[PDB]
Amino acid sequence: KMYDAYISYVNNENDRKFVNFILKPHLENKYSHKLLLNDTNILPGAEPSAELLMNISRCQRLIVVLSQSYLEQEWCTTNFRQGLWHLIELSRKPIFIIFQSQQKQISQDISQQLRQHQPSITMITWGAHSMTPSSGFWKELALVMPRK
Repeated sequence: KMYDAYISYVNNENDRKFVNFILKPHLENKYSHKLLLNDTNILPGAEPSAELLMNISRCQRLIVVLSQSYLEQEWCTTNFRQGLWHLIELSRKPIFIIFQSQQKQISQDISQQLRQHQPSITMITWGAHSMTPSSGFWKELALVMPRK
């Protein structure tokens, strides 16, 4: 049992529907990946949860749907850098989906930590132009997932 990615998101109706109606079926039906996913907190107290540790140990990638709603979780607001260090240590290059429409809403701290850690992470931006099958979003995400 080896999955291609664990997808971490938050219990937001927009985020839930984007994951379940767009991201997950595209990965599963086109690129035919095996995915685990959950809207649990992966870093209670900015330390890996037991569930994260299990899932990392059985998944080849970590995808985080890093919306403004996601970034309202406790570890994001008080120690995003430590959380990011844990994800880098556990998943080598964690993948962060970020929404271009929210880039102004993202705190300066978060944005600076993301840029700071660019060599250790993969940041893929989802914009208005990204849904179309030919978009750069789907190209980069196929490129960073396990090849089939």
